[PDB]
Amino acid sequence: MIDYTAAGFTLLQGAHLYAPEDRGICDVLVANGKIIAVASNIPSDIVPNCTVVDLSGQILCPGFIDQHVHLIGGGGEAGPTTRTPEVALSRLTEAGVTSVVGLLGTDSISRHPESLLAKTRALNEEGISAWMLTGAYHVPSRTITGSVEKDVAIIDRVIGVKCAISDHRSAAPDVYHLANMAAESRVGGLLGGKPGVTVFHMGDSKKALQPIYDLLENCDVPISKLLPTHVNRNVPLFEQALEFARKGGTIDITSSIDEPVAPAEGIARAVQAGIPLARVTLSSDGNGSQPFFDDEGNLTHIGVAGFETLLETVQVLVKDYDFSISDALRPLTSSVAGFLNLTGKGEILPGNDADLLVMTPELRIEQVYARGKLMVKDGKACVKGTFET
Amino acid sequence: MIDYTAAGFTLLQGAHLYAPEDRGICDVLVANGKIIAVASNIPSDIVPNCTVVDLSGQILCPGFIDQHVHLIGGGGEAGPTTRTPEVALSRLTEAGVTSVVGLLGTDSISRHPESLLAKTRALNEEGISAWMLTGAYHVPSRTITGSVEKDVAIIDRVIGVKCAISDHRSAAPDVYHLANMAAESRVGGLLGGKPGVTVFHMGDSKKALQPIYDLLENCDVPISKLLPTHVNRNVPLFEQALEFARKGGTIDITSSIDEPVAPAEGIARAVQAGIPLARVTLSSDGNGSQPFFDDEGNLTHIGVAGFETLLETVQVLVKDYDFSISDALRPLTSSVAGFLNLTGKGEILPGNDADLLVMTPELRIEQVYARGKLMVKDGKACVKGTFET
Amino acid sequence: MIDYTAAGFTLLQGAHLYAPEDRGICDVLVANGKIIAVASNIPSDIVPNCTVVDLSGQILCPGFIDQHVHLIGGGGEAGPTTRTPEVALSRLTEAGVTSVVGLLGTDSISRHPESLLAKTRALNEEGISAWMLTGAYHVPSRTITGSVEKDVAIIDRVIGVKCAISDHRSAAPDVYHLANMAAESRVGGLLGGKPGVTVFHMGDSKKALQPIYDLLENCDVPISKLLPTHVNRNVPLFEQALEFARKGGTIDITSSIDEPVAPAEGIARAVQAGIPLARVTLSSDGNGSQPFFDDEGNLTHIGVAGFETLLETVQVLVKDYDFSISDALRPLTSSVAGFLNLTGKGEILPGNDADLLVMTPELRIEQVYARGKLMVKDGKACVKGTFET
Amino acid sequence: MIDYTAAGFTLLQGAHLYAPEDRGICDVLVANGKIIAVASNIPSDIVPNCTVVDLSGQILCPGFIDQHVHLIGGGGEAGPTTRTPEVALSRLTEAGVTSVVGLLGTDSISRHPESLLAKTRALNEEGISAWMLTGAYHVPSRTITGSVEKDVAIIDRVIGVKCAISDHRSAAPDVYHLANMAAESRVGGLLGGKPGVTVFHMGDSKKALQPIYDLLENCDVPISKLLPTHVNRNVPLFEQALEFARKGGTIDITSSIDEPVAPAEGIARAVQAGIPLARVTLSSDGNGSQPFFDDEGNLTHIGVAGFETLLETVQVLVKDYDFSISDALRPLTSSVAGFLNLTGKGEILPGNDADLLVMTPELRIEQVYARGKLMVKDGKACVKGTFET
Ligand SMILES: N[C@@H](CC(=O)O)C(=O)O
Ligand SMILES: N[C@@H](CC(=O)O)C(=O)O
Ligand SMILES: N[C@@H](CC(=O)O)C(=O)O
Ligand SMILES: N[C@@H](CC(=O)O)C(=O)O
Ligand SMILES: [Zn+2]
Ligand SMILES: [Zn+2]
Ligand SMILES: [Zn+2]
Ligand SMILES: [Zn+2]
Ligand SMILES: [Zn+2]
Ligand SMILES: [Zn+2]
Ligand SMILES: [Zn+2]
Ligand SMILES: [Zn+2]
Repeated sequence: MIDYTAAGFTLLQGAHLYAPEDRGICDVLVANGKIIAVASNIPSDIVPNCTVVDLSGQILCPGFIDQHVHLIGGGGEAGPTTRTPEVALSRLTEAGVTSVVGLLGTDSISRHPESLLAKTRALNEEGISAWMLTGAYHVPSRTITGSVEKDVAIIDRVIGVKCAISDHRSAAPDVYHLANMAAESRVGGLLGGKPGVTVFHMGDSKKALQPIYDLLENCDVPISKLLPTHVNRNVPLFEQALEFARKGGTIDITSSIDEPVAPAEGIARAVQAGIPLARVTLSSDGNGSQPFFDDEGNLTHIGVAGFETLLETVQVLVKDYDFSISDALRPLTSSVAGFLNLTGKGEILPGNDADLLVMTPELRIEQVYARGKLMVKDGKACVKGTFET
Repeated sequence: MIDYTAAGFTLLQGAHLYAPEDRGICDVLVANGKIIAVASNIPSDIVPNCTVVDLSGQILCPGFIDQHVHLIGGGGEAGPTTRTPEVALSRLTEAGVTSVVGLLGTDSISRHPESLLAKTRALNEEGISAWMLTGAYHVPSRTITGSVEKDVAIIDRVIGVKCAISDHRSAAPDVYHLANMAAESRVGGLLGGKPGVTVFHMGDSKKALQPIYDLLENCDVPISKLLPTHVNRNVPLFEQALEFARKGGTIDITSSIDEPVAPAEGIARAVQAGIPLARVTLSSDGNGSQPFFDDEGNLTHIGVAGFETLLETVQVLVKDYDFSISDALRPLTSSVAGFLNLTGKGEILPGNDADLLVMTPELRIEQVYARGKLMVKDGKACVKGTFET
Repeated sequence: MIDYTAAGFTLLQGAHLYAPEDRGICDVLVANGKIIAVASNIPSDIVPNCTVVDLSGQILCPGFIDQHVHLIGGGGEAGPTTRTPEVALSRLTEAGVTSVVGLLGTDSISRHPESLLAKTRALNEEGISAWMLTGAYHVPSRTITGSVEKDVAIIDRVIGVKCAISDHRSAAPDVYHLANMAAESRVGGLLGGKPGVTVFHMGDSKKALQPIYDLLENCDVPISKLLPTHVNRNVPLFEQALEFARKGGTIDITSSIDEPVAPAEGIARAVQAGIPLARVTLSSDGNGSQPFFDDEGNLTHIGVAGFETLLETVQVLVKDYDFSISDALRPLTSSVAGFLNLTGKGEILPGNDADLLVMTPELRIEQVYARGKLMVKDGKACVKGTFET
Repeated sequence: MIDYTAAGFTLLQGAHLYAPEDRGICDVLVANGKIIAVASNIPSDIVPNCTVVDLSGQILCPGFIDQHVHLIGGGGEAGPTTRTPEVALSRLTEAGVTSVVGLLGTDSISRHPESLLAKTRALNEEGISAWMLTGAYHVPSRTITGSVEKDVAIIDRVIGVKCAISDHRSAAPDVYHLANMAAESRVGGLLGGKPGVTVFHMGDSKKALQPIYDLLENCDVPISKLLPTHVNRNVPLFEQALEFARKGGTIDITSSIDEPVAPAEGIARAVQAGIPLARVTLSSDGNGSQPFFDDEGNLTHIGVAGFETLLETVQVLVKDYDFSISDALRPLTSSVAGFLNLTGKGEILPGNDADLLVMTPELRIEQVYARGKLMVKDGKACVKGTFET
């Protein structure tokens, strides 16, 4: 016998594949964590030491990419006890997440980019794929190297910058500050080969997207680099978002937000609005707090987001909204990889990474592969974080 | 015998001299790298140990001054592989260039002024004349001493500052920032005895020269110190440039730009426009990248500029545009030396530096003298950079 | 027809394999840039779309790891005209180099770690494997993030720090300074998963290795993290190096140094002195200058190192010294990978990266694979750096 | 009539020339500020538009290099009223000084290197040759760019660094501090093409040269880069200076110090001690104060140094000591140019700069040429600084 085990040959057989594109019943061959073949009827013997998997009667689709996650924990709006814990690997995989983008939020005093960066690396080490955004709510941005432009250019895992606008928790940034920060991210991205995006956490202020427009008049950053998130938090806001996307911008809907615009609802409206799913993304905001402010900007209620709403959103869309499974997945798969330029992610194509989900026809997660590795079986993590308990 | 070789007496005989002014058939005597005499019929014996050169049937003219060169290399817009290599001496001389001004571009993270400065000095050491601009696209400027005003005042080779406006790769500078930076360069120039110019890399933004005008309203810097470059990159832009020059400004046309306004074309239009050649300069942008952005600010194509377009431009002008050789040379000779106040350069006058070109009547380079030294013979570098291979 | 091309299946058939360990005539199967199987007689049909290569008659071995190259150039010891040029991809590959460690030297004023960092990524992007050392001759170290520890911990390509001792070009560091730096490097390595080494450039001072010894008594940094290079520069130095390795240290021999101790000669004595090859490495110092200094510390002669000395050394060892091919390889392969912990490098094993050299039985390089990609064919690069001409 | 005036042809006829080497009665031909020929009997008609000068009866020699002047003023040791005034051009020239090295002293609070730097350029601009030393008594050094190494490497006029030891006015530097600084200077010189020296101001402390020796053992800086000045300030000091030169060091004698060892007397003993004149220099310390301190370190008397002591010393040497004129000159010429590597200075050779002194046979200065320009006529300056009155 000759040993060919180093290749990790895996053949996933008989599933109804959504690439996301519906490819009907198709096969997928994997080696060294990469998809090396996609076709109907692949020879179970085509390669030595192959692990064959019968997925007949099952759905096969790309892993989710969650671009809004408080990896190291977040919160703190109601003081120190409200600091949320760090994210555990198993909570992501089990939710279908195989690629994630970490960021900071309100607190950047007890929360640091260097911490966020080490955690990002831990996750890659443990099997999934992770990147981060530098900055936080605070503007100017608190960086690792002292320059937003520098952080994006030279820190491998940094792909852009985060900020807070139209929020009672913002730093009251002016347009110069915003423009310069976005322009730096843009430039850093070209030098480092990163998307160089600027993510705007939106609050409830009446000004809504104004600041974005102003920015656009005060710089030459492409609209394709600006990403407003939580767009469903309020009506008027959601509405402007739709125009923004119509003008070519992309928009990020938060699945952990149920009122006033539900996630599935929002997506559907965007389409009806004539916006292409490619310019619509869905993110969780997992591990952040769900702070609720009153009339006088006083906190009242505070909770913590999880990742289940992701799948739930997809299910809904299909179930109650006439969406095709294909269509329903885009906002968590190719639209994201497409916006962030995540090479090798969000699509099942030869040459892409083996980040795959195995589900039941009714859309329930059964298996999860990360870079070709089995992470979840029977809806249960079989691979956990070094200290997961 | 007495040895008078230290003087390096050279007598260039019988050429049709363009000073650039047409001086018909005239002689040029050189000593210690300086032009010591210009007259018809100089006695081949007037001085001991004289090297006599018969240039009969040939054209003699001043060396080009290229004020836009990425000496240390540039690029990087499409990531690290796109970083261009440093400039080799021979590539300049062979192209007729004897004086050059180095600068930085988009990247000032992997690119540094101290590097640019050491390279500048190397070139002077090897025989040609070189200066640099401090700063880069980024505003505020990244300097050597920490102050634009300081760099221009105290670093001998620095003659001004560079910046990027109306470009999707700019740093989103505001007017205060621009004004202050130009005002600093202005002041530093008076203290250090430098032109103290401010060079503006122009992009494709609709705002075009606006920022310049605004600046002008927000400071008392003389229009003669502001230099917009790449003016031929787009029509509307080119058009505003013409008014700008009409208002007394000088403009820099980029020879490496063929569309939408060709170099020769631009020059011709400026004249027809009633602008004096003295306020029109031509620069190469050699060794920089030729990045091409799409609709959404996405790169598509990327190349690297060389120096041949310089001469080619001159040839064209004469050839296809009814320009006099004299006139055709100005934009690469006296207009430049005149704008930057390069003393001893751009004109063949007693007391000036022996920076001369020998060409065929059809305008082809045969010989090149830098500070009286033979650098190119028969269109071939006979003097190369320390590591040129 | 099913496409399986994504896999990059390549089978290297019937060469005499030195892993470096002599494996006699053995086959090598590659996929995705990985070595997936090594064994005698592999079925050319074992995998689809395979590219079969007949190496019968030839030698196959691991690609070289050169841990001492001035990637972006060096020199400057005699003025700006002496700054050497960056390294070209093809230069490396053609010399059998598939893995490299970039560093800085004397000049850390016109040279910057950020530049080095970028160049290193470009090389990875182009096809080979590259890392770097932070710091330079100067002590205290000039870093990217402002701290040696921080640089080693957080910048992905940084594996340790560089410095100079016992040289008329040193910073006159004291012991505290040395110790701290190495400590920092040590610790950053733990945090970042890097070797955390400290490389000492050795000069021609009489104090020789003292500083390393003192250091040892002034800190708890393992002797296994300390690397003295250019050991062959002088006799008395060479000799202490020997004892140093004897104490468990590892020494680095410079192949570009002929006198007094030539490379092959240095390795022979190591062995004679009873030193295990594992503790002996060979590196080029390619692209650095060859500055020769007088009695009064005055430069005289200055040259520029290449990579041919590496293969040359191997040849000589085998040819004039009676070293086994296997043993001759070690210092450029397993030994290096061994010291730097370059996982997946230095040996031909399943799971390892497909960095392979194909040579004639007379030790001539014919082909070169970097991460399984054909880089050199018939002793010539079919893969060039973006700007090679 | 052809104009050849640009050349500045001047022929110095029939003087007894000391290059300093006795060349007997020899002619000197100048052009462009350069010495183009030296020989007996040069044809007054050898070159056009020549200015012929009859030096028959006179002595011609090289202009003095004073490497120790407080160009911008000094003093301050007894309050602000004691700050001396800047140096006036004419003051220098009249004293035979054509080349100068400016520096700072005790006070580095009201005095700045930037000021010094500017003053140095003004002098070059006005007609002579000037350089400076960075630092001052204070250690660590107060620099322009923030680093000694950086200043020596990148500021064109900076040739090294200054400091003070064994003085009640010192900064109490320790050895590390000293060593580092000199190292820095050393290295910056290599990079910038400068001598890279370190000049030690000697005080009247009993420790005398110790610090220099310690230093020597704590670094690899060549003894040839270290200059102790004011050696004649005290006996015991003088005496170690002697051995110091004996070891290969070069010592600097202050002409403005009469007791205990007078200048001429210091030079005589050097020679007596068998020291080669090449290792002995003379400098004025012009414009510095003459602060006399008590027993309790209290100031008593305070005065201001001039430049007449230089010529005076020469005179005395010849006149009361039996030194050859030739030998008497050395310490102010070839020796200095020699130590500082002032190319084109200190000797009368073709190719050298035309910095010449014309004296009476009794050693009286009549004329002075700086870079071939007549600066002094009939012992008086016909060329004055911009603000002299
Ligand atoms: N509340 C979140 C911030 C956000 O969700 O925008 C946090 O943890 O900082
Ligand atoms: N693309 C150029 C910048 C410019 O040409 O404006 C560079 O090399 O940075
Ligand atoms: N001469 C080399 C230094 C060395 O080999 O460390 C350089 O480029 O700096
Ligand atoms: N007294 C002088 C100092 C010295 O001579 O070094 C001064 O002006 O500071
Ligand atoms: Zn938010
Ligand atoms: Zn959030
Ligand atoms: Zn530009
Ligand atoms: Zn440019
Ligand atoms: Zn070295
Ligand atoms: Zn080296
Ligand atoms: Zn002193
Ligand atoms: Zn003094």
